[PDB]
Amino acid sequence: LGSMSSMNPEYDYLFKLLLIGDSGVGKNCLLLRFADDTYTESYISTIGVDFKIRTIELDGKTIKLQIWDTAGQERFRTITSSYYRGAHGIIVVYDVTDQESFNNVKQWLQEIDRYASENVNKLLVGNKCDLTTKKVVDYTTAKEFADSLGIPFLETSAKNATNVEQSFMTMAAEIKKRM
Amino acid sequence: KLDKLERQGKDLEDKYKTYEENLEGFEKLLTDSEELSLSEINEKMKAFSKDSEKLTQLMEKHKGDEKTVQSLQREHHDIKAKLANLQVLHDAHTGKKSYVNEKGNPVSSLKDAHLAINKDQEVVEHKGQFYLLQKGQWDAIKNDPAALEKAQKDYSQSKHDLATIKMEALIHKLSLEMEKQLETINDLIMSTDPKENEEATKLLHKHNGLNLKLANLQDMLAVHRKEKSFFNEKGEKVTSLNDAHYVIGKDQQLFNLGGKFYPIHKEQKILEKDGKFYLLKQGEDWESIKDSPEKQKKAEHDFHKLQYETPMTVKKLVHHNKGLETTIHKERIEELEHHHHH
Ligand SMILES: Nc1nc2c(ncn2[C@@H]2O[C@H](COP(=O)(O)OP(=O)(O)O)[C@@H](O)[C@H]2O)c(=O)[nH]1
Repeated sequence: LGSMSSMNPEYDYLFKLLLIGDSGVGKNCLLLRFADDTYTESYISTIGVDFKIRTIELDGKTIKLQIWDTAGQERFRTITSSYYRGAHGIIVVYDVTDQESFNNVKQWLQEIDRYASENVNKLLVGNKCDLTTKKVVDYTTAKEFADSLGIPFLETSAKNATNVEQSFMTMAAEIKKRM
Repeated sequence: KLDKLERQGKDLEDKYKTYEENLEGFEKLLTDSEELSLSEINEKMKAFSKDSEKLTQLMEKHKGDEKTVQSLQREHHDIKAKLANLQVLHDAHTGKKSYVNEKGNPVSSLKDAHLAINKDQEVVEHKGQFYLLQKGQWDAIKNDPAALEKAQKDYSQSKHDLATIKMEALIHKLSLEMEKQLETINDLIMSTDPKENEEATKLLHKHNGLNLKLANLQDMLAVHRKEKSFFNEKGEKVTSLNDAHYVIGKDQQLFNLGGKFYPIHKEQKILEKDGKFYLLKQGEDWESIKDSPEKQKKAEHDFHKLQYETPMTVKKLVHHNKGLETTIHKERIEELEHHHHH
């Protein structure tokens, strides 16, 4: 609550981010690696949304992030449109080992156009980049696609942490630019 | 953050207790829920109408792209159907329609309604035969077996549509409660007090608890619309959610591999070979894929992906996840508490 001897941390910005993309691509693992620095190989289905909090320092400012993971099965997705309310940035995730998840990126972009604010920021993430022998989605194809939309693109691994912090830092930098 | 781990204990505790409380209250919900008020009906109709307009605008923005436009039209048709169902309730609240039971006699509550009819319709019942027809037109059909059959079909269609409407009404009511929770959660997240931040997480648990009720209704709706079917523990078809362990598409099968059910298309099967598993079309086998590492890898990958689409009912899934999450947490705690001692 705050005394002179134990003060709660303040923040200069509070951004709401949503993770979307096919079930199984690693949205929850990205969330947990970034927010808690944990990882498990064991899959657990979602029955609804989740959020985590993490505060970062960027450009001399303190940014609190509330990061929401969306649900997977249609029966658990009734009020998806409500989670976009107040969202500053959407991170669209595919799985570099799964061509279908990449092809579906266009459907996820449609959901953003349908539900998000007009000024929302976007980032494309190709996850599971540690699975080198199982990769099927070509970097240059994905980079060209992101470039055609004017959005940033990173390949990540929630398992090894590759580019996980960078992804969120990049999204926060893009949002801050328009504040 | 060790303390985050230590806290997860009660956190998981609170989460699964909340989930189980909502699952147990489901049956009572069906009978005791509060009806939507007109204001609630209007709020949902406004929201769906705005969504409809947005989809229309996106279709224009994507003109020419048959595939994208078709996708947008599927969504738009879905929203149009929800709006028409809400319009029935609105009509009932304004007297343009009235609720009747199976004999065509008026009832007060949507709960007790079999059909909602307008002033130009009537219901005729005789010893378990049910007819819906234009008001005053019995003589036109009474000696015409084909026309009586049409009237019986019309009764059944209207009855089926109102059943859809009743489930959707409960969904909308719960949805509005959940949307209010999200505002309070945002207020709590704004706080720098970690105690308020923790309260937001507790409120999320109640939010997802209501989502479990939505999920059961969505499964009931899917089965009602003949998109999906319920199955018991042995994979035998059943009619009621109460007897179901699984729910899957009409185009799918419960495929038994190693004593576990995998939901795959009827035209697919799974092959086991020396510890590897391949999702294949019915006409393929080891002989047909042995010459193609590409086919093998894709089929293995496609089998691996099946875990992301469970066929379990909501209640069974929640129990399954509880076990898994608890086990992972206990493992982490055990390692933290003990490993350093050696
Ligand atoms: N090798 C590897 N596996 C991952 C990675 N991220 C996720 N996974 C695995 O892929 C599965 C699906 O991840 P999950 O976060 O639950 O997917 P979600 O449905 O998008 O939330 C999980 O069981 C993970 O164990 C990664 O970066 N590398």
